[PDB]
Amino acid sequence: KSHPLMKIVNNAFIDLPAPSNISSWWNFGSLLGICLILQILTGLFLAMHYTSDTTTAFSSVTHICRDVNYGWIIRYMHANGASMFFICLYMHVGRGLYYGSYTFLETWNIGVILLLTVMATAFMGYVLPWGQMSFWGATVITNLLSAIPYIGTNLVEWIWGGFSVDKATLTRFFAFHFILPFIIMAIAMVHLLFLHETGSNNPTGISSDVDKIPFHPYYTIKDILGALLLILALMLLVLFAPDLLGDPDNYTPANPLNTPPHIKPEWYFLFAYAILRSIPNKLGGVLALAFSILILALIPLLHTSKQRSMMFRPLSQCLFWALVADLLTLTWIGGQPVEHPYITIGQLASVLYFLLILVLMPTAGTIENKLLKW
Amino acid sequence: WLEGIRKWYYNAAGFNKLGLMRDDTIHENDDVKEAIRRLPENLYDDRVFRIKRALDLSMRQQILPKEQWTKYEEDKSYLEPYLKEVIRERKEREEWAK
Amino acid sequence: RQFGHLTRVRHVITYSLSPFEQRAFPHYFSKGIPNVLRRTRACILRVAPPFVAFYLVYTWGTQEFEKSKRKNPAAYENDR
Amino acid sequence: PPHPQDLEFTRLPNGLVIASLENYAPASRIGLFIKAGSRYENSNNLGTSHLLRLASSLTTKGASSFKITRGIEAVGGKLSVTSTRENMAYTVECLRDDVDILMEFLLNVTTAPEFRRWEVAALQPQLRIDKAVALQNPQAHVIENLHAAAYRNALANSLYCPDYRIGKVTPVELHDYVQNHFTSARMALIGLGVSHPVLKQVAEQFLNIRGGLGLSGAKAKYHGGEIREQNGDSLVHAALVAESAAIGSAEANAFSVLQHVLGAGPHVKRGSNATSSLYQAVAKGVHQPFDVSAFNASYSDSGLFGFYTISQAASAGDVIKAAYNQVKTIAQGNLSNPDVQAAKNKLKAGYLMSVESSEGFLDEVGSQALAAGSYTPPSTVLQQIDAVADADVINAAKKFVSGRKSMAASGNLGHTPFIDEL
Amino acid sequence: DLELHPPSYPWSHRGLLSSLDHTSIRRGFQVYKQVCSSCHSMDYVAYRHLVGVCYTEDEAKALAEEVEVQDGPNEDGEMFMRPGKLSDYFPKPYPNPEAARAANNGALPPDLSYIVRARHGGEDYVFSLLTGYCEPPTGVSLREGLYFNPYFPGQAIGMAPPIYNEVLEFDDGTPATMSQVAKDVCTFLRWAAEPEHDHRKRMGLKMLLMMGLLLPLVYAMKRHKWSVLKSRKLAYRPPK
Amino acid sequence: LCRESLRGQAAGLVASVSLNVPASVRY
Amino acid sequence: SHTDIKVPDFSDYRRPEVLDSTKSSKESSEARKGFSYLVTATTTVGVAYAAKNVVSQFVSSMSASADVLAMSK
Amino acid sequence: PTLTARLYSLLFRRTSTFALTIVVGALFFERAFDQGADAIYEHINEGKLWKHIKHKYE
Amino acid sequence: ATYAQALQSVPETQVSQLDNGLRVASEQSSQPTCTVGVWIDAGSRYESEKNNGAGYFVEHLAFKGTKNRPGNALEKEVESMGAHLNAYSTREHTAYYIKALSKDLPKAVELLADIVQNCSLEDSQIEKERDVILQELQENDTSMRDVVFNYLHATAFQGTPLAQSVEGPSENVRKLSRADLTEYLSRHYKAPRMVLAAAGGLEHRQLLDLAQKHFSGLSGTYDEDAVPTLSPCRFTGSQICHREDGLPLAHVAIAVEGPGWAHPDNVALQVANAIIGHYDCTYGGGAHLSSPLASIAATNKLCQSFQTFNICYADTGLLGAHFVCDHMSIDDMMFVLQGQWMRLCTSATESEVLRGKNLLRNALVSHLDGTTPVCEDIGRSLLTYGRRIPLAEWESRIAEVDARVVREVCSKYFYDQCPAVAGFGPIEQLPDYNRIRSGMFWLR
Amino acid sequence: LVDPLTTVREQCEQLEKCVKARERLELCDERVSSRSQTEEDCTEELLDFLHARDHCVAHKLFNSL
Ligand code: HEM
Ligand code: HEM
Ligand SMILES: Cc1nc(CO)c(-c2ccc(Oc3cccc(OC(F)(F)F)c3)cc2)c(O)c1Cl
Repeated sequence: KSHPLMKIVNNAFIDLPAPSNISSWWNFGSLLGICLILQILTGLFLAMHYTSDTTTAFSSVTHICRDVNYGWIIRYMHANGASMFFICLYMHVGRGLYYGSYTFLETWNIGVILLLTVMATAFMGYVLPWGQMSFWGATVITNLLSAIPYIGTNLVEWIWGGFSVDKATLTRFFAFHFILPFIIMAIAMVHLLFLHETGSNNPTGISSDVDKIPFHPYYTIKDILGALLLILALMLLVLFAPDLLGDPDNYTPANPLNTPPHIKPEWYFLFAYAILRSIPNKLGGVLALAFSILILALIPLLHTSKQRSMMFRPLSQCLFWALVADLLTLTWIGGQPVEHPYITIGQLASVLYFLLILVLMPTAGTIENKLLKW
Repeated sequence: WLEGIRKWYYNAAGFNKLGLMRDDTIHENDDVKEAIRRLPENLYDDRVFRIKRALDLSMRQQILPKEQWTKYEEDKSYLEPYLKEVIRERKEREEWAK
Repeated sequence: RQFGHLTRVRHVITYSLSPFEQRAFPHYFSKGIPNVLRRTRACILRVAPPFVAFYLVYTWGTQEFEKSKRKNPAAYENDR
Repeated sequence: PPHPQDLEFTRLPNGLVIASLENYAPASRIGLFIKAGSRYENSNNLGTSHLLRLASSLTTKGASSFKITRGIEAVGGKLSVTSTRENMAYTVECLRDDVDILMEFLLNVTTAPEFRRWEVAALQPQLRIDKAVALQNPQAHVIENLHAAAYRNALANSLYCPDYRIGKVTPVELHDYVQNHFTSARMALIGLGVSHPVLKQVAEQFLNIRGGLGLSGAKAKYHGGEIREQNGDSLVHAALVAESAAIGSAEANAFSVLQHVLGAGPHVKRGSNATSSLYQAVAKGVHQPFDVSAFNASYSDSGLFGFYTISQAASAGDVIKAAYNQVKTIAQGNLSNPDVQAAKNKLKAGYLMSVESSEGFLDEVGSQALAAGSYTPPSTVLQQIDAVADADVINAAKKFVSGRKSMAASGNLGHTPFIDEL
Repeated sequence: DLELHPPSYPWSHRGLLSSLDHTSIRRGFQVYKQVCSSCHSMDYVAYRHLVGVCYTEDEAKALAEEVEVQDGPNEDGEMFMRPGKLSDYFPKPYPNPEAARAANNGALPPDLSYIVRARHGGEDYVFSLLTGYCEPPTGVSLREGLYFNPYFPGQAIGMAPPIYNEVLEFDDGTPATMSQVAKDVCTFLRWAAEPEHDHRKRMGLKMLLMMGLLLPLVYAMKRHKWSVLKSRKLAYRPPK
Repeated sequence: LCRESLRGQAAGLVASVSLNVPASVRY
Repeated sequence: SHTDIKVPDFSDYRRPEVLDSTKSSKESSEARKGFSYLVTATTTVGVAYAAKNVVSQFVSSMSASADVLAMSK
Repeated sequence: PTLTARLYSLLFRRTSTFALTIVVGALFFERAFDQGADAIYEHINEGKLWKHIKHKYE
Repeated sequence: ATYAQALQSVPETQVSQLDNGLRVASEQSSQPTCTVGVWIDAGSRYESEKNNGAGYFVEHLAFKGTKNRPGNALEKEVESMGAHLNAYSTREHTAYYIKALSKDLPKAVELLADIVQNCSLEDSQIEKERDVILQELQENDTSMRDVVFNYLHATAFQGTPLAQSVEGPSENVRKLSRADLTEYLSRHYKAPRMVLAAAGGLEHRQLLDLAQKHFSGLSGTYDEDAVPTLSPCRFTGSQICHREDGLPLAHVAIAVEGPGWAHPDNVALQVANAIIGHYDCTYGGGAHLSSPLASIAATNKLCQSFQTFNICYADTGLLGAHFVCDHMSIDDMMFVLQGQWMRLCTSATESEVLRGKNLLRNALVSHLDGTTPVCEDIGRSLLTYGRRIPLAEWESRIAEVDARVVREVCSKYFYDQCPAVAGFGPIEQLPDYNRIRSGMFWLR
Repeated sequence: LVDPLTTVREQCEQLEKCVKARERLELCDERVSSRSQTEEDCTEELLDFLHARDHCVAHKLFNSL
């Protein structure tokens, strides 16, 4: 007839009541999107020429860069896009943590999920080119599962499809890496679906139903401008510093007989790599590394301040930035070889991480109420 | 003394700069929602506007002139007497179902 | 939930002006930069310490990593 | 100025009146007045008038509900329906070049309405609206009550449908009502800005429907008594009247003069009603916002006369009494010739003015064409006003103060008196 | 376990908009073809790739027909040699890593296609290695076939110092010094590792000018739209 | 609806519904 | 009263050309609109250029590579 | 009228013309920008490019 | 005897002038009663910030007796002779008029002159009317139409005189003293800035001699730079949103800048306003209504009432519409309404124009029925147009208006114009101004 | 023919830190070269020198080319 009825499904895109006062920190979800779609579109066009076979896997990427028309652009846009996505992710999560948005429990948890999936995808993505870091990254990272008692050791080989990270793996890793983005895109819609039950939080942490504005034209134009900047940021990397966030070892084809000197996972993982390397025990390291990401699920149970947002919460406010700085620290420490003093600073940073979230920040919130006669 | 520290922290939290009273920033929740419903036309309609102006301020990223700031001495605890009841009724309702 | 069913608001007047009837960037630097500087002022004591702290520990830990990689003490040491 | 024309007049074989002023206006106004008001509703088919009033422009024989609505508006005409307790007045307006189409559309609505069950049923809840729209005016209640307190049979009927009847009105009852009451012996065709020949030609050919009164009205058996609706408004409305005289009798005139002696209504904007007897008699002893005026109803069958009080909460007791004493001491005969001669002027002018604009004129020509037989030029009425002696006035006042009592009150009625407390 | 990091030699293509020197690429190629094509594979480059960078099609084809490359199989199912053509990838020094190791002192000369990107510091490194060769200081002895280069990690490189003064002579007849060679072969290896370099940076500029144009324009529309909200005034008017 | 100006105020009832003109309670 | 309610003064944020509370706006509107719709038009031109450029790139991605063309001869 | 005012009523008033304007203007723009920034780059990197050292080998 | 010819037999209104300036104006019919009044260019546009609310105060006191007839004599003399006396103030006009019997004309004309000239302004009466008006403003405060209209004026003409209410800020009413009122009166009630209009049974020259009799005695000229000049009032695209949820229905008024009493377009604009029309829930038409907006509104119950308007002033006006509706129908009503504006602007159908033309044709003629109408016309015609205008002329002006013209004319004042919007009540649904503004151009 | 480098090196290792490092290259050299069976080397100090030198070297070597 017209296809007229479900365009009026954009009541949650056009005439959606938005808070008047959400800062640029709310701009990030849009951008995470832009990242997802960009990643998918580029990824498709890479998958047009890439080959998952160990014998041709490197050779393909190179053909993409060198001989495929504009291939290099697509390849780098994908590779830095990957980083942009992760920055956007950490910003996006931070936002939630600072403004308490984690009270939107489902939305939040769906997020916690999304994050893990994106991590998962991006991990596999990095193996695909079959470079030194691609291989040993997978061998080092995956192997950790064989810390799980009894079954882990088999589990790992079931993952690998053999006795080492091999062609058997590389081919399936491509298959998953191709699919996951979509599962992520589906989850995303759930993630949204649960948010617009409640509408967005705002910096104050005070219910904004008294003062709503239509998403269009206000938050559309804001988000176009927001995207524009992410585009600038990406294109700067792609066109000026295409290897900035990249490791050089991965420009030498994988070799299972010769391990690189300083094995590290790509930047957005480092902070957890550090936390894993803090603990001496194999499994301890693994479970610590797990908790390090899973504690996002615990966060909502740890809120104690009678105020929703940190805006009016001095103590918390510091401890938060302390957390960010500690994550930066751990990120730097994870980049360095495990030698003095990095191992101690590693220790203290790691213990600080969990001390902040589990012990300190909840107390800060309590005291903060005591101080306001709550 | 504590009453100095409380006085500092009140001013440090700094919702006052937006012309807000403490009970305007309380985390919305069943008890709170109920208390609020119980509020009288005036006490409600005031809260309405304090928040309505505070949000608008927050959107412009500016604050009120030092004079119109909420004063510690004059900060009404308007929502407290209502809420404490709402709570106690629910505590009673649990106690009974025990 | 949408316009009409959001909440109950009583006795408030909102005056506004057409985007074509007003300036896009009013008192931009005139009123901006001071507000910016007050804003920076407000939060900096809360934001910066953690990062300064990072800056000390970073350079300390790096120069320190550099000491330990250099030569040990040398007044006749690998013998005597 | 132009040269005034003879308001023509014919009375066809079957008692159907036709009148036409050819005043050569650009505007043409045509009314068809029918004796089909509330008074002819029985104790069963109540509201059927009120619905019938809203029911104009529902699909007719020759023109569909659409055709009717779009057709008139295509030339910018107007179809109005004007109901008295006694007379329904289907009155059309347009430019003198479209007269025949507005005429046509009018005759379909009156002589050939179909009243299709699905239209009639879908129009019903309009009654609900149009009623509550009219009952905004606290007067409407008081007046609707007043008649139902005063009379019993015919004029006791409300102009608006009773609540219980809203929705219950059947398409057969409209067929019946129309067939029984839209008859040659109860109809007057009035034309303003149209020649007599065509108004004849149209009425002879297309209005000649069986002219024997299908029902007849009752004789309005006066009861008298009080209705009081306690409803807590800021003010209190209360009307108190008595059995007056019918229209067409020189005794009505007496009440018409007696009215303007007591209270007419505002003549000067913002004024303190200085000349108004009632207002001035209640402009004493009560230091309040208040209002009072002389109510004077006059039908062909009967008539009501008294006063209407819009007083304070607790001032009701005072206003209604004080206004009454003032009428009493007129029945006792405290009435100087200047007071009669002012009132005669107020009525004499007040009349001449009310027929000034074509809208009233037509209603008066129709009114006379139905209630009496012929048109009676202003001069004769103005003369009849002068024919009223100073006796007839004080005798009308006497007939009030002595006559049987009717009262209708609504508001907060805690300090409002009853007929026996008066 | 101690390491010397390269200095910041300022290349003609160093800066954010600065392109490669195609002359120096042209020279640098000859340095590969003469000095290293005998131990260092450059598997990902073919003669055609040179056309329109540092050589004409004719020059490039002439550079191809210079070399015998294998082909086949023919009618009899036998592989046979033929002269190279534009579409041939640079000839390899060995058949395999094992032959490569065994023909050196168990040290395999790494492929040079991506070497500039495969090592920290890049050309600044490669130059510094190539030219930085020196004497082992009192205390350091070495294995035979190992040479001391302070820029290499571990300082014991398996590579015979590959360039000295006048190791070849250039077509344009530039001073065939050592350091003038290293520079040119680095400027080439850079291109080899990143053929897009020049175009990438040209796009960069266009992106810059474009963002420069748009990013205010859009912000302006944002503020044009938001004005209505940023200017507004609220008025509380409760009665009694 | 607002209240004050009452000086011989109520009309002296005619009900009048119509097509165009909004329904009036004259008198 | 509702007539005590007087509109606040926007002469702080107003466009110069409509500052005179005794001069008709109808002149300046012509230019005022044009000016702002210009920003949009240009933004759109730049955007169009931009898009045009990355589209055709991604498209070109799919035509025969210099690799395939090498043999085309 | 000023350039903005005339531009409005001539090109921005009718949404048909507005788009056409954007089209024409984008067409004219593209070449101008391309050609310009190209020449700016080619100057910035003067002498270094194959188009600058081409003539020497023909 | 056609409508074309019917316009011919209309008495051509007669107009004379006095040496002292006062214009005399009259339309003669054989009407036994007649209307006669004084019309004056004075009011809340001529008022200023400090003296706002005075024209109203004078209009109040004017009937509380003069010097020649003290107390309530002026009232009694008019009450007792049968005739009616009325008055009104607006933002641009002031009128004091009497409906009388023809024979009373000479007695009538005299009283008006007394009311205008020899007004008492009793110092005890001022304190009596002060209490009146103060309560008169409380009434308006619960009459949403008035409130929203005053708002519309306020935010449409913000910072100018026109933005001012005729009643004035409650402050002023409580602090206006005789000095202000008398000065206003003397400075504004000038004989060249006045008209004496009459219609019905009377011969022109009878009035003129009565004006020479009683009005020659009025202030007949003016001093040099005291009788003021009118500043054009700047129309500002803006919004005023009184959000009061407690109220049962939402009122909204939206309008673009009109042309002014001056402009010839005011015909084609009226013809256009007629096409979109007007409606309320008691109309018989319902779905079958000719105005798409009306029929939509009716079938869907979008509103319980809406009316288009062209309020006119000297060099500017308000051209738009008002609706009253349920707290959930505002957006839709707005959308249908703007939709109609745009559809008119871009594609007015030919016949639907002819529908307007006739509606207006009817409007003006059936408007000028009585004396009270025609006197009021003649009184104002001279105060605005400078003449009175023939129905046969208005007819000529209308008969020229066709689709192309309606389009050009609507497109002139609507298409891509910033409107002024006043909203009062449960208006949480009322669209954002950025959105409403987008309802004025192409289509989404 | 002689190398632009082999000049700019001589010209560079003039500067105070070069000679200062080279000095301790001999000062640590006594340390090691004079003793019997010790396993130290002056690599570190050679690199200490070479760095200080080549920083300079790089600063201008390229002007010759
Ligand atoms: C979901 C978000 C995505 C992320 C975070 C992501 C991440 C990555 C990363 C980090 C790489 C390595 C890039 C490199 O070093 O060159 C990569 C490679 C690749 N990705 Fe993705 N990817 C995403 C989506 C997709 C999608 C949807 C597809 C296919 C439809 C895809 C196909 C590929 C292919 C073929 C490669 C190999 C080419 C190469 O080496 O660059 N990716 N991905
Ligand atoms: C695929 C990655 C992600 C996408 C595409 C995504 C998308 C979105 C979008 C579009 C919004 C609304 C705009 C905004 O308010 O920022 C949103 C809100 C939110 N997301 Fe995400 N999200 C992602 C990851 C996450 C993660 C990792 C978390 C937490 C673990 C999370 C938690 C939230 C929360 C709490 C909100 C609402 C907070 C608020 O309204 O202020 N999301 N998400
Ligand atoms: C508060 C707030 N809310 C929402 C949605 O409720 C959005 C928002 C706006 C536009 C959006 O459009 C998109 C575009 C691409 C992907 C997308 O997602 C996905 F992946 F499809 F689920 C959403 C998605 C979300 C926003 O930008 C802000 Cl600031």
